[PDB]
Amino acid sequence: TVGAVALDLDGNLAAATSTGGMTNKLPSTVGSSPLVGAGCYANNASVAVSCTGTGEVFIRALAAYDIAALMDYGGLSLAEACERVVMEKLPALGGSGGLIAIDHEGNVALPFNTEGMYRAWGYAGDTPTTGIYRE
Amino acid sequence: TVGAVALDLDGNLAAATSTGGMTNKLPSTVGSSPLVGAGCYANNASVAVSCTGTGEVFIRALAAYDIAALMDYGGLSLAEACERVVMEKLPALGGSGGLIAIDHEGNVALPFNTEGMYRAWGYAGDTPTTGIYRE
Amino acid sequence: GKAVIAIHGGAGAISRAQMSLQQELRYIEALSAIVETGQKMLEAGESALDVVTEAVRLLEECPLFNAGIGAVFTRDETHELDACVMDGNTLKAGAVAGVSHLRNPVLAARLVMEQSPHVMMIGEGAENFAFARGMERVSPEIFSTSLRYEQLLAARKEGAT
Amino acid sequence: AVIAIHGGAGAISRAQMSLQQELRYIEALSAIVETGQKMLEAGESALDVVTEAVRLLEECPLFNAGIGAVFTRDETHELDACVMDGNTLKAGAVAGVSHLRNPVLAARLVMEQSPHVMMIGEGAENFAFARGMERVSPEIFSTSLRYEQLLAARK
Ligand SMILES: [Cl-]
Ligand SMILES: [Cl-]
Ligand code: NA
Ligand code: NA
Repeated sequence: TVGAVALDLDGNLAAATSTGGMTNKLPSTVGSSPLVGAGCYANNASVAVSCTGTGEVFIRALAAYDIAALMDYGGLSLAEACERVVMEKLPALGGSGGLIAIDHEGNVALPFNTEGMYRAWGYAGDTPTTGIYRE
Repeated sequence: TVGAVALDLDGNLAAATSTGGMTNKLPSTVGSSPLVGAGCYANNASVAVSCTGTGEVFIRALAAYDIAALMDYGGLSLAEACERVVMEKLPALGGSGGLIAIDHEGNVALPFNTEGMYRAWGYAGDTPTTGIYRE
Repeated sequence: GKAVIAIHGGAGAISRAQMSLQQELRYIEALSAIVETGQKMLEAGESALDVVTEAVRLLEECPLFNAGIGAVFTRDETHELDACVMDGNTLKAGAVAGVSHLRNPVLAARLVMEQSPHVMMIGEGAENFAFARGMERVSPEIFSTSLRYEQLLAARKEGAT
Repeated sequence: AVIAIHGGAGAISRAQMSLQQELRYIEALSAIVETGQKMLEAGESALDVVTEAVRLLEECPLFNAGIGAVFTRDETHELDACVMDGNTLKAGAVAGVSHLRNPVLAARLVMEQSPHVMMIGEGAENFAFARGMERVSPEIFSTSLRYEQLLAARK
């Protein structure tokens, strides 16, 4: 799985997620990647999310939308919402993985409960950050 | 589209949704019915929801899950949550249709913004209520 | 909290001007018979999950409603069926989309939920998974009704002969 | 204005990689976020930025999307993509496609040119081909690294 989220100079949020699924997966199975609210969600009023990891869990937990709902209705911050989904609710369903989230106020979060997540972020006109391992 | 939601004597919620889609649809197209959080959701903490209506909109609005999130996180009552999603947010997106929702306390709501919705409900050991038209 | 079921057979443009009482009563009869089956299962202590599965299988069977038998027609004059089931207890779910050869999609959805590590399968692969587990292959023709066919003709122009 | 990207999460071991192997990933990630930061800086849309960044991650054989897609239990490739526009709340998706080089581009097409959010399999492909997208063999996604991972997952 691969993913991009962005906030543009106009205040637009957008998200995209693409994958070839899981190594050795049963053909005609569908993980979170092509499912709005599971592996991809964007809303200018809330957040843009791309997800990666156990698809059945990301679907069952509606991970991408749940970030948006925890913030919009729960009054969690992005950081709080990403912690609660990735570190608590995915494992509780037997799930592992991570996501990338940007809210409408430009906050960025790249949580994962896995050994690594190939990841990168950067503000416009500024030096990008890259990561593979934890921290 | 057809649907069923239930609360059992053990306090368990469940939801199911089935459809043949829209007349003259392009083959290999998918609406809300098979999508967790769009046309089907159930959570013991919140609600069971089956949806029927404009597939494209039910997905974009995550209608089924949005009922659950408004209640779980927003502390809206089922009635409040169903009014908000079906009478406000779907129409704002050009979503016409309705859903059937039962919460963990045995409240039932069968909202629709359409002319009709073929519908029925009833408590165990009690006489069913049936409906087609508004009210 | 009182054990309870709700069902729907779809929402949209239903007009009283369109129907006689005897035509409306076919729908009311079908809806009462399905909720009644579900209320009795609940009353007996059957699970919410088994109850919504049986109710949606009954709605699929009933040619009045657009699921299983009495599914609308595609632009290609066949039927493409989709279903989801979710257990509020385990938060497990099963779904099939784009299936033409399974009599009861919500039953195939149950199979995916209960008998795979998956939530969703699509098209021929969904069907093959289902057939590998005892589910019977059917011709799409079984879903076809005069009412839904006439609605297809009403929604289009005919191609030149 | 800000972009993040991922190239997937899971069981990566430091013991399993040389620094030179890890540097190909860091180089690939920096080059794609850089492309996106510049697009944003230049006033490109969030939507065209996530579309281009995910099309680049698809092109890069290091990531499990497009070129370098993992193999199914049947030694085939089956690709899935979604795009969502937070401005309109419009969304588009393809699942189970084998003959489209850049699924996120087919997802975009469905979002813009379909009444539906989601299409599947050959129908999704045919929708894309009907609108100028070129047909490719699934063989183009196949890499030595992902094939060896299939045999190891089996073994
Ligand atoms: Cl690192
Ligand atoms: Cl009525
Ligand atoms: Na039926
Ligand atoms: Na790639």
